[PDB]
Amino acid sequence: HAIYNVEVETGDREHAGTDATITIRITGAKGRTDYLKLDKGSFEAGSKEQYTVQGFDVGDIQLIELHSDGGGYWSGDPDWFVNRVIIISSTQDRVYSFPCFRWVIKDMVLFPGEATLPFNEVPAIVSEQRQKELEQRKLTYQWDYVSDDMPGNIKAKTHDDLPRDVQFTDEKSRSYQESRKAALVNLGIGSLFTMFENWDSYDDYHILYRNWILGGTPNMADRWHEDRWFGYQFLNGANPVILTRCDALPSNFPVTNEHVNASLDRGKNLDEEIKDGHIYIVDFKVLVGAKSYGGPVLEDIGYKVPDEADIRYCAAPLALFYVNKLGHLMPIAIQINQEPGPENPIWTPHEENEHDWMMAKFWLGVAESNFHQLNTHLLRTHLTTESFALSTWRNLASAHPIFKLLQPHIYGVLAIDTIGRKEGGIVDQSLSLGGGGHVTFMEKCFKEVNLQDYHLPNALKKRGVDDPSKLPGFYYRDDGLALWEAIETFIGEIIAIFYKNDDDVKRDNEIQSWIYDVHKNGWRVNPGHQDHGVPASFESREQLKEVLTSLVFTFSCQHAAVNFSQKDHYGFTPNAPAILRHPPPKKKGEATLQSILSTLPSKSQAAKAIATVYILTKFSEDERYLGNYSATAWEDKDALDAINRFQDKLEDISKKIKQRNENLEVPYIYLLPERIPNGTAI
Ligand SMILES: [Ca+2]
Ligand SMILES: [Ca+2]
Ligand SMILES: [Ca+2]
Ligand SMILES: [Cl-]
Ligand SMILES: [Fe+2]
Repeated sequence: HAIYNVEVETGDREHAGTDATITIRITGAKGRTDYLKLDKGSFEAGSKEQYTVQGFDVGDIQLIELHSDGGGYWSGDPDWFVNRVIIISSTQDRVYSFPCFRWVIKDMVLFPGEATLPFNEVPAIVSEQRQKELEQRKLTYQWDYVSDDMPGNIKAKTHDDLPRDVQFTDEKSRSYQESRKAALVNLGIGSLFTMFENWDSYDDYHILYRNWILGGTPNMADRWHEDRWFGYQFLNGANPVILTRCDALPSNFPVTNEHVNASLDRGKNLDEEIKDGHIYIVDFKVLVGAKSYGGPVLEDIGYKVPDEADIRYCAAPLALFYVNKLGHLMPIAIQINQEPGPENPIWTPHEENEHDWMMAKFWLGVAESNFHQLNTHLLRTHLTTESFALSTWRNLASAHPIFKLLQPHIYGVLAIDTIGRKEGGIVDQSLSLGGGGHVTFMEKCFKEVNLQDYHLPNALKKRGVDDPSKLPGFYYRDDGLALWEAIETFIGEIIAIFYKNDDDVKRDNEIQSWIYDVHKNGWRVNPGHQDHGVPASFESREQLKEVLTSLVFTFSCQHAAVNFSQKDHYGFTPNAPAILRHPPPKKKGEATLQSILSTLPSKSQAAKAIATVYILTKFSEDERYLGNYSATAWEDKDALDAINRFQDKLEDISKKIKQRNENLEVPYIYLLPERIPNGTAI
């Protein structure tokens, strides 16, 4: 016989413990034990428990199987989250270490030692069990679709229908459900306080963030009305993804030197500034044809010739910006809709009537808000990356090194996206496109999505926004690029530990199925779709790196930059309205403060926008931030060294951002590693 010393580490998360009866079967080269009882004492969350069981001597241990009887009549929560099992056999001179970091329901198979690719040499019984795991994953983790024009999501009726490995922790559930209760309370309290106010100035909106715990006053509250800070936010606000270098005006945007000359300040006219690379543009054309709430449909001309019903408007503006001699991005011209003419003219900061320029900025702001929330945030982080999270569960075995790499980063997205698909939520009460056009709009955007868009260096280059001498003070870019490189370096080092060359990439059928599943069933090239840029297979380590870097960066950094920026951005509503209530003007000279206030969001619309931001930006008490791999399943020493390097590099990037920030009038904090969750979980 053999003596086996067995130590089980239980996860610290809530409900991690069990009082199920637990047994363990040990398999090795010589045979296998029966199920042996792990009998005395409790399995509490965070516990490290020791057992000595005796049984057939299996020789060199090859795998183990844990069994839970699923508890008895009184068991509150028999599911048991196991971190690791360590075993010493009295007959083998070594320590077997079995990473888990997954929920044990009834049966769990675990292998000792380092991650392997499916073709690495292992006992046949290990290979058979790997295949059984993958077969089982394909039944639990299934595709489903909002429509032919949306990226694949997880099939699940409600959150509690998700497999436990992909549900929120009980901590995240509490964080989330508690934040909805507080939103409702803060709304009701605020509604009482402001019940009989007549809103008659921009400054009345400050009341609305005042009884909310937001992390501080939105940092644009004192400056939103200055052109300089309006422009700044196209670089450093919630939507830093659409501005591009203008190398020629669009044909439908006929801004002349005479429109903007009073704004230029380096001694050159528009044509020269265009050639000098100091002219930048955003074009919201994708918003043409959008159906806003109450029924208006956006046209190239705006809206046709139409009591207080809830009717909302949006725009498809172009706007032109100029980097002035002090390095500030200045807004210099806005055309509210696509089709130039006397009814859709060009507004500049030199309007005879100052209210007309303000109103033009609000229309540009409403376009941006609906674009940002639906395309930039929801679709391009949450919904699109969700397909890859799902594929990872379907196709990558738990012993696979790239399963182990992705685990900290895919966590959360399935949970929150399933919740969201249930939670007339908001959307609906706080966005002009709420009520159903928001789905059509994301479909519209999805048809253009390409995987190459998720490549940060390439996208910035392509936009022409990557030269700090022509476009200064772009901290999303600077911090983004430093994080991208750190992530890429680390991912490259992981790959090299397990893939020794490109044939290893080609021979790995799991990584091949992983990418193929997204290509075929995830980002489906359907009728009317552009190619989505997802490869059908992998041919090289470098290609494998690029895709994993895109993906990890997007889960963590990109989602953080466009999500957690929302308090500063939307907290003071006039800085970024997401609903407007009247149609654009058809001539100059009509705007007054009063007409402007009746166009801007109402008090409850603005309050419901703040409530949404409060929910979508609440970090949970158990959040893990970028590089914090304390709940990961790695055993390989070289992999742990790579992790060490990555963490020291993030720490260096962190200090550097802090030192940059202390010389900034408005520090840029959303891409600090300690503020970037590993994943998209809210
Ligand atoms: Ca439990
Ligand atoms: Ca004990
Ligand atoms: Ca370490
Ligand atoms: Cl490993
Ligand atoms: Fe989010």
